[PDB]
Order: sequence, then structure tokens, then C-alpha cells
Amino acid sequence: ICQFKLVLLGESAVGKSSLVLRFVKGQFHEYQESTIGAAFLTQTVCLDDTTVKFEIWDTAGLERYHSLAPMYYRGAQAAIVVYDITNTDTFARAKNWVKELQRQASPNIVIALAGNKADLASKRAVEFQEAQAYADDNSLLFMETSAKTAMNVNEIFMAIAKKL
Amino acid sequence: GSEISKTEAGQYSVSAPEHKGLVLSGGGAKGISYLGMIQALQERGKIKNLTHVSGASAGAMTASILAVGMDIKDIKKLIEGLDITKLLDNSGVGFRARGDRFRNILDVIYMMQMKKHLESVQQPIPPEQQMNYGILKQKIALYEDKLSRAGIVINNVDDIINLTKSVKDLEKLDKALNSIPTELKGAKGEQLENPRLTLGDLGRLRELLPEENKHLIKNLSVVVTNQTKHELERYSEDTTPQQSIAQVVQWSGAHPVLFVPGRNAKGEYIADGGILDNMPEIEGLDREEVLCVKAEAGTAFEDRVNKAKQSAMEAISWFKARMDSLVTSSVLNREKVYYNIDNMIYINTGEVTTTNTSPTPEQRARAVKNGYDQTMQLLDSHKQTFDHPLMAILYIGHDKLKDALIDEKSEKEIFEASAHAQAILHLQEQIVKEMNDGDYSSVQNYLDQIEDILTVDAKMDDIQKEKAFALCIKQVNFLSEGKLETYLNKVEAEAKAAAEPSWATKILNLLWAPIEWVVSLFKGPAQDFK
Ligand SMILES: Nc1nc2c(ncn2[C@@H]2O[C@H](COP(=O)(O)OP(=O)(O)NP(=O)(O)O)[C@@H](O)[C@H]2O)c(=O)[nH]1
Ligand SMILES: [Mg+2]
Repeated sequence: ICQFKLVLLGESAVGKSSLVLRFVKGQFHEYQESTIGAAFLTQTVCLDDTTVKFEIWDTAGLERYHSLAPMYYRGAQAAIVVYDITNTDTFARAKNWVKELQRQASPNIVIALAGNKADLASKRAVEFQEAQAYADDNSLLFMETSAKTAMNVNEIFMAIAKKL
Repeated sequence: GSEISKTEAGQYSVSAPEHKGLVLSGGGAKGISYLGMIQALQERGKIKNLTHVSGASAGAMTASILAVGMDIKDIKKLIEGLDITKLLDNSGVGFRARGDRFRNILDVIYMMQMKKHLESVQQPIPPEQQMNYGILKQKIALYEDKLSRAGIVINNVDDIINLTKSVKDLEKLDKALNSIPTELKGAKGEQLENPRLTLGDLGRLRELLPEENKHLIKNLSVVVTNQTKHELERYSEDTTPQQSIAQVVQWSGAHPVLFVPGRNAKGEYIADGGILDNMPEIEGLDREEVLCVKAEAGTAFEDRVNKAKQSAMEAISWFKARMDSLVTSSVLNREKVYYNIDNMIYINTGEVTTTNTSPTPEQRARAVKNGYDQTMQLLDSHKQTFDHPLMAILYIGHDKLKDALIDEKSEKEIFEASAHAQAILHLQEQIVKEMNDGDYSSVQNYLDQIEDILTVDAKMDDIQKEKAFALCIKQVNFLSEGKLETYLNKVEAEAKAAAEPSWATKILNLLWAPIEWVVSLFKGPAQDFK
């Protein structure tokens, strides 16, 4: 039973709160309410023969809650920075979170990068080749997730556990 | 729906509570005992915002001259100079009082003050308001009719007082007003409007008055005893609007020792609403917006105060007992860890007992000052203030506060301290969840994170974070039905049997801290005392 603290960061309306629902309860709501402050869950998965336990903190993405961030990642051993592929600016904001994570968070944190809403390739604005580049340059764990089709949701989380 | 406001000196007061109700207990209290209480509510302005008022026994009378909107100057003259003993009219020697004379002084009091309120109304009178003015005007005529037929003119309060001081004018009064029937009927047996001023006339008067001054008239409700049905009845402005005020007030104060029982509209027997001690409840209101007043006997008063001073001394003793244990469980005693407002006003009758035939003006003004000081002392317990905003959000329920996270104009300091509070609560509810499952593994982990929030994010002082953490520990210990304390007692005992320091040492210390210290503004360590 190795217990770790995880925190989802990113701009609002990217899919942070929905990824958690897909990762835990395996559901999805097209009309989800916005996260006020932060919600707390604990999900237990077992890689190989060893059990790990996540202390998940789904944060609020609005600009106001930015000052409350260090409370959420101070003891985090992992951080998922979620952006939208249908919004270039959300990805541009994710760059600031990572760069802020690198500055202020724990030096041994397993930062992950996620490009969500990947099912909306119709309105895709960010390029997968670009994000994969920026990630590989910044030592991140980049995938393309989709809480609407369960794509890479369980994959990105457990991929962090491998490094844990 | 409370808010938290930063004060001029960097502290955090919470929004003052608003009381819209007032209820007086049915007991062996005299009307003089409620004088200091009203004088206090006036001085602090707790009366103007009252919508409803209730009472039984002598309270039913006191709550009736409040609902009529009598000025606090007249009430002082009325309450101080009105011996009920004067208003006893036995049918003869060896008999109990009729209860007709006490009922008639009430009607005079009401008609004098309900008249001076109609004179303040602005003429003409609106169509849908045309009726209500007529009925009230008709009744006062009836009262002024009979009174003129007896040679008594009442347009002052002092006229009512000296009226009582003369049996001649008193018997004149009884012959006059008793003529007025209690129940008018006629084909087809339908009930006709009661010729006396009723509970509903209080509602009629108020609709007439401008919104500027509609606050002068309160919703009156009294409680009596039904000696036939052997239970309690409640007469209200809303429920029984056709019921005379002077009837139910005399009824509710008709002790079977001094007064003959009354006659219900069915003929059932009716007496004092406080033969046994009873606290009425105002229907349509919450508990936390109603001021409750109870008069206790002298011995009954001191007994309650002493058993409170005692359990507050033990709270400090048990802490020192734990610190002196170093170098018997925390259910001792009555430790309330969430904030609940105290609206209970206790009044010491003292020497004005029900046995005291006649009290000296010495021990009368004593019974007044007690009710004044005690009412003031209680109101001083509604003013919440804290040194740190998180302490307020933790001690007072976040369900009892206006959500600042949703508010876009809420100050950053309160908006941040609220997020700090929901994080701790998240952890608090997890420790409880896991301990009940049987997993006590991350208990220390979660508590370390809680303390970390208090000291890093909240940036509390080293001493005001002790109180904050202790409360967080006490609250979890409460929410887990003691599962935390027991587990904390094992770990520490399993660490002394290994000669090694433990983490459970400081957690148990705070767990045993006096609650009277953690919610205080005491700037010192746990040498709180009293
Ligand atoms: N197509 C698609 N829609 C998604 C995906 N993830 C989330 N959404 C949608 O995006 C909206 C926002 O979801 P939410 O998870 O609340 O975003 P958030 O980042 O948690 N917002 P906040 O942080 O302010 O609570 C919802 O309408 C949800 O259905 C995804 O992978 N694909
Ligand atoms: Mg969210």
C-alpha cells in the first residue's frame, strides 16, 4: 500500500473533473457542473503485484483559484496538466503551469501532460506533433485523452504509477 | 446565510444574528421580572425587528403589551406600578377570584394603545382597507361607550394605574364591560364578529399602519391549559383571529390557586398555561431566530449556574491532568465542537418567589437588574469575533455561512480561507471514512496535511494555529464516535512500552485542550483558566 498525492491542473472547461469520473466511476456527463475550489477522491489501483493509492485533488481552473495552487501541489508526487486541443490558449496556459510546477513544486514530481477533448478532431486546433515535441523537451508524460470515449484515461494515470 | 467581515483592528467578526421571535415562559414569575429584559432589548434594539411574540402566564400579559406596540416608557410605568393582587375580585369571602376584573384592565390597556395607533394613520382610507378601519373604529366606540356610562375616561397610561387603586371606579368598570357578550350569534347560527378587540384586530391595525411603522404590531400567540382535555392549547393571530386578547391573556395567567377556571368556546375548563413549566414555540420560525426567556426559582437558578461553572472548571482540570500525566476518556464533558447560538435567557426571581406575598421595592429592583444583566450577558454571547478567518469557517459550520467561493465580490482573504477550510474538511471526512473501514494507516498522514494547511497556507500564528488544529482534532474525534482517541491512546501506550517519543502525544494534548480556550480570543497558551 504505497500512497501518493495527485493533482489535476489546467484551464477551466478542459475536462479535468470528467477525467476523474472516467478514471474512477467510469462515467461521463456532457453537462458537468464547474468545480468550486477543489474536490477530493481516493482511487486504488494495483500495478503488477503491488498496490498503490492515489490522493487525487481535482482543482478549479479559473484565474481566481491560481493563488490557492501551492496548497494543492505542495506534497504532490504527481501532477496532470490538462489542456484542450480545440483551444490553442488552453495549451498555452498549460505551459505556464508546467513552468510554475518546475519552479515551485517538488523537484521529484512526476509531471504529466494531457491533451484532452481528443475526440473532437473536427475542431482540433493544437497539433499532436507539437505537444509531443514540447513535452519531450520538458521531460513530461504526454498522451491524448478523451473522457467521452475513455481514450487514454486509465493509460495516463497508471503510466505515472510506473514512475512512482 | 452569515458573512465574515474584517474589523477595523484586523479581527474577523461574523454577521450579527437577527431575532424575529420572542417567547416568555409559563411559570410562577411576576410581570416585574420581565421589565429588565424588555429594557435590555430596547437598549440593544432587538425589539424593532421582531415579527412574532409569544407568552404564557405572566409572559402572556407582557407579550401582549409588546404586541400592542406600547412605548417602552409606558411599559416601565405599567409593569412597575401594577400589582395583580389589587385586581382580585372574589365572588365573596372563601371564594376564588372571578377573573373578570383582571380581564377588564387588559381591555382598557389594549383599547387605549390600539386607539393611539389609529390616530397616527393617514386619512383617507383605501378601498381594500376601507373595511378594517371600520371594524376597529366600531369596537373602540363600544369600549368608550361603556366607559362613558361609568364616568371613567382613559387616554393616558397613568389613568389605568390609579383606576386600580380605587375599588369604586373598579366596580364601575366591572359592571360596564361585563355587559359585552363573549359570543354573538343569530340565524343561521353563523358566528358574528366578536364585539371585543381580538387577536385578528392586531392584524387589522397593522395592515392600516404605513410600512414605515408596521413594525409596531407583533404577531401575538398565547398558550393556556385545557383542564378538560388535560393538555395545552395555543391561541394565535393566524390560527384563532376571532379570539379576544384580554380573554386568553387572563386565561393563560389564571392560576387555579387564585383564579377560577375559564370557559372555552365549548365550555371546557381553562387555566394558567404554566401550571407546569412550559416553553411555547412560535410556528413558522427557526430555533436560531427566536429569543427564549425562562424565569427560574432562586435555588433553581444558582443550581444551574453552579453546575455550569463546575463543568467549565473540570475542562481546564482534565487538561492539566493530561499534561501532568506526562512526566479517563474525552467524553467528559458536554463538549460542543460546532457553533450553536444560545438564545436562552434565564431570569432569577430571587426574593420575588410565588410564596412572597408582598416584595419590597428593594427586592423588586433586584429582580429587574438580574433580568437586565442576564439579558445583556446573553446578547454579548451572540457577538462572534476571531483572530483568523479560517477559525470562523471551521468553528461555525460552512453550511451556516454564505458561500464565499461562489461570490465574485467576496474578499480574497475570506475566499482563500474558505478553500483552506474545504480542503481540511475533505481530509477530516476521509480519516473518519477510513477509520470506520478499519484502516488507521494514513491517519497521521492526513492530520499532518491538515496542520500543514493551517501553518503554510492560512499562515496562522503559532498559538492561534494550536486552537485551530485542536478544533480540527476534536471535530474528527466527534465525527468518528471516539475512534480517533482510542487509537491515539494505543499508539502512545505502544510507544512508552518501547521508550520512544510518539506523534500521538501532541494530537492527544490538543484533543484534551479546553474547548473554552480554542474558540476564545485569549492570546496565551493553555493556561486559560476562568
Ligand atoms: N468532447 C469532449 N468533451 C469533454 C472532454 N472532457 C470534458 N469534456 C466536456 O468539457 C466540459 C467541462 O468538463 P469539466 O471536466 O468540468 O472541465 P473542468 O476542467 O473540470 N472545469 P472546472 O475545472 O472549471 O470544473 C463538459 O461539458 C464535458 O462534457 C473530452 O475528452 N471530450
Ligand atoms: Mg473541474
